[PDB]
Amino acid sequence: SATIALNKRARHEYFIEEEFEAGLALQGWEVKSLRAGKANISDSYVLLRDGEAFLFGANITPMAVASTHVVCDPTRTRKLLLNQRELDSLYGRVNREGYTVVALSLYWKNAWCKVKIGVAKGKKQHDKRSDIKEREWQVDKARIMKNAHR
Amino acid sequence: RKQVSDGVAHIHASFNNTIVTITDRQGNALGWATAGGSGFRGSRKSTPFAAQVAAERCADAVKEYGIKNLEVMVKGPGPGRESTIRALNAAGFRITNITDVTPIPHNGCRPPKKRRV
Amino acid sequence: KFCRFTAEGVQEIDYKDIATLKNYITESGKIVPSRITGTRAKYQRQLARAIKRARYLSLLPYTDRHQ
Amino acid sequence: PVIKVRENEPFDVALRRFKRSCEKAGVLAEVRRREFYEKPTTERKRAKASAVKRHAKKLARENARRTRLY
Amino acid sequence: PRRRVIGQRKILPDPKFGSELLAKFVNILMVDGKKSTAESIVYSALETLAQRSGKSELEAFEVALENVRPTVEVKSRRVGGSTYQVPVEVRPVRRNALAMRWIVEAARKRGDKSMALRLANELSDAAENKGTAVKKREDVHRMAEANKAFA
RNA sequence: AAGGCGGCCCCCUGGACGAAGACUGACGCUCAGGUGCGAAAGCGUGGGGAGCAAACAGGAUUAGAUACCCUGGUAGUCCACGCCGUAAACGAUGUCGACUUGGAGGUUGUGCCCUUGAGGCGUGGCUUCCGGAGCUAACGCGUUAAGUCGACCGCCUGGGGAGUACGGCCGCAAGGUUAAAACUCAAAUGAAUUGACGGGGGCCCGCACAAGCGGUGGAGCAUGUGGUUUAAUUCGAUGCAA
Ligand SMILES: [Mg+2]
Ligand SMILES: [Mg+2]
Ligand SMILES: [Mg+2]
Ligand SMILES: [Mg+2]
Ligand SMILES: [Mg+2]
Ligand SMILES: [Mg+2]
Ligand SMILES: [Mg+2]
Repeated sequence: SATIALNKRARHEYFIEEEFEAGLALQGWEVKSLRAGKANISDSYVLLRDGEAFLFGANITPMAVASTHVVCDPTRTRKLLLNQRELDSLYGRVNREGYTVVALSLYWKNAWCKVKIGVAKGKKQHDKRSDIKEREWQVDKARIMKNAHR
Repeated sequence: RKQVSDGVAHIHASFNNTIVTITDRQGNALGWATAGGSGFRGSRKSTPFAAQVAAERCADAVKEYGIKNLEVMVKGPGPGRESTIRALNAAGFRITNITDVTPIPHNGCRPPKKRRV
Repeated sequence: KFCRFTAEGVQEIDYKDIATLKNYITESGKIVPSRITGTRAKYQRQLARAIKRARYLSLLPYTDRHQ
Repeated sequence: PVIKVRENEPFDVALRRFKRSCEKAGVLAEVRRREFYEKPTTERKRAKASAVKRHAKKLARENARRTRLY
Repeated sequence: PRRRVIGQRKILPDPKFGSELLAKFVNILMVDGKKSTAESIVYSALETLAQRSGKSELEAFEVALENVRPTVEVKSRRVGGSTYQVPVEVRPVRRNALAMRWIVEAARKRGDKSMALRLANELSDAAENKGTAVKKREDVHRMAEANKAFA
């Protein structure tokens, strides 16, 4: 419905623990491009400086140059609007060993863009094997049980 | 309607569903019931309990005819091959003949390919 | 058991015999295998042909159900 | 098979007789192999694999009567 | 135990009158090592029931137990996380034990002035197949016999 | 012969094996070049097409699935006449002759003895499993040898390049056949052993489950833990095994 460019690869590439429905803060010519304008949310992650967890990786194509005064930067760091009450998770459980929180998807909420955030961590190519093995094994167990019980 | 003294009950069972139907003596259906309509959906209707439920629903659906002497014809390798028969017996219907006529192709049409699950 | 054909010296088997041939067909119209009959491979291949001849000439039904 | 039940016969024994007749006819066991197409190559492989085991069992039966008391 | 298969242990002969059934009833009714007050309560209740039913105490207890005696245990032998239970017949000893455990559990369930009065009132109902024991037996038997296709 | 052949009947016909014979008389084996046959798939023409089923569409799984799961579905698989001579066309073991311990069978024929029952002793062809000597790097072969020899043909000379390009022939085409060179490396391999691993299997054990009986997450409080604050909230312990 109101869904926009989403990053479903990061869901398989990470272990999503908790999610944040926090909003995004962006300048002109970009929110219009969210409707149509080729926004891409690849390589998305938070870049906490002090309390400024900007989303760094996103390429939103500028569709016009009619205002040829401001310099266009598709790789701009977008600000994020999150409650200070729930921002404690981000200044907390991020820098342990490898914890990250990445942008899973971006959609519309009554003419305002909301980017879904999620706390996760890497898999080192050995957790992926275990996940695939378990996903296949549950299916195989169900199939063999059904075949045996006819 | 017109009551019939004798009846034949066909039980077509399969790996996924079971159907039981009633005829008088020639192949004219009177009442039928299926495990899908017996309040079961998906593979949950493949259990012999679902077959028994379908058989008792079919027996209830043919109360208006009052069949006394029944002959059962089973068809298909389904779990209900005994559950349907015992449900029909327990529903007050007397069984006179039991037969298992199952289509066995004498190396006829080629069956589909092996599924590589 | 033993091959009754060899025991009695029956050289050939004819489809026209039914009373002493019904013993080699099951109630479903299937041929009783050699491992159950106790018959030699020389006479099993002649019993099968005789049973097929009888089935063709409606002397022994192919199965219990036909129509 | 016709399993017409006569009088003075319980439904339990009638159904058991019908089930025994079906078992001896082997109609239920034939669908598990007629439900799909077996290639002649696979069928011959299965036949030899079954023949090999079928006399290997008898070979072991006749070979285990020499030693290994218990 | 996988390999160690033990028998059944022996209990005291209940020297009040002498009955293994009574001893088992006492040692299952007692809790927190209060066998003395448990015996007092059960014996008062049984003595009241004797006059209330007109028969002997032991005979009235035995017939009341038999009238609410169950037959099937619904166990959980499922192959895994999937729900697949199974009803089975009960051996006579476990049958009697389960019946008297249900009796003493209904005694705690129904409240009154004292546990002796609760036991007497519930035995006076199990005598003519009333109370909680027979209801629980029926409620277990209906779901144990409605599932017959599952072996 | 190989490829490969399975209801029944009719017609033509090839090949194979046996008791007792008669007969020509080395007429015998192999065979480059050549000839013929030759799984399926494929191509052309004329037919047919029930089921199955490349390509193709849709549905489902997946981060992605142009695939494995499902519903359809054309060529093709069915017939006649034509083209290729391609397979793990394998027994990865070329054709023919002689010799070499044994056992347990299947199939087929014949001889003899009292055949009262597939009673008993022999004797040829094919085929199956163990197994001695011997052979082999070992797996394994083992009278149907991979044991010892005799006659002949074909093939091999490090792994890639490459069974590739060119060249000649064949074929309507797809391609087949004959068959290199330049350049790189010091490896490429097979039989077996020990560990390890498997979404391989089997067996066994422990309040490990089941069965029971009591508890912890619900509520004061207690020290202990992580985080926060603070001048410090004194050090380490950080899954069972803090
Ligand atoms: Mg073809
Ligand atoms: Mg398909
Ligand atoms: Mg698809
Ligand atoms: Mg070769
Ligand atoms: Mg030659
Ligand atoms: Mg050998
Ligand atoms: Mg070439």
